[PDB]
Amino acid sequence: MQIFVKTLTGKTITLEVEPSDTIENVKAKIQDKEGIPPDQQRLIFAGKQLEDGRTLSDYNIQKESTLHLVLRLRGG
Amino acid sequence: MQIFVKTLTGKTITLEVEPSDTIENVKAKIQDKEGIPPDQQRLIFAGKQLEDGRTLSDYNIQKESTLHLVLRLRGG
Amino acid sequence: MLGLGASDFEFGVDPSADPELALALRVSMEEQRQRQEEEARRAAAASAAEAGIATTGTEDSDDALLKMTISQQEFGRTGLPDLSSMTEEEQIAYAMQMSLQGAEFGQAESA
Repeated sequence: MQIFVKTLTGKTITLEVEPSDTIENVKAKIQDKEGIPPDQQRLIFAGKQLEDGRTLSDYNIQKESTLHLVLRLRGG
Repeated sequence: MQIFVKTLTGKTITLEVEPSDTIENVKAKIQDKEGIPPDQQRLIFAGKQLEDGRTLSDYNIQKESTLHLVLRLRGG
Repeated sequence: MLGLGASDFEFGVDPSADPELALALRVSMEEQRQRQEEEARRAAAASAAEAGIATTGTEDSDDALLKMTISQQEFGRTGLPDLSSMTEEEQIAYAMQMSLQGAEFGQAESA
């Protein structure tokens, strides 16, 4: 199933995944397409941040599901 | 933006650079001023070794930013 | 394998294996102390002279120009959806607002 991931710049990405894929695996897919590190990515859906150990089914996600990816930074 | 680079002898150097300059490029600049090889130069910002592939912006380095420079050795 | 040797790693592991890396991290800790002390002391002096429990008079002219001038400039110009101003929760407030408060279906959409 291809899911859509929208960022904070009016941009959306489609990734062919499955309901048994881990969030860390999804962040890695976006890292290969956009070229951004997974550690600097935050997947949020239905007003809930997804864990890297949990999968897409743990948060009730289906095909063509939209997600909110964010970019985290550091200071020190 | 001219940045300042201190050493292990109370010596600071000012080099006109930019936030998109690579760390390897900065090491080459100090190599032309102090006359020291870049392979023997370690850039550390507030206790953070910079990567030769990364730039100064990757470490939030702004103008007049101080950088702790160190001297590396070849085995020992 | 893991490679249990000595030359395989003796510089990019810990500062204890190099007096230049051990002193480099010690010089950085000292600088952070000046910022954590000069800044922690500035707040300790403003609180001691807020109720009157020390030997002070009126020290709020040089910093007042630094705070009043930056308080209106840093927190005054804001007429655009700047993303850098939104933190991880502020940016999340926008992504969660459309995910939780972003849906037009109602009980009249049979398609």
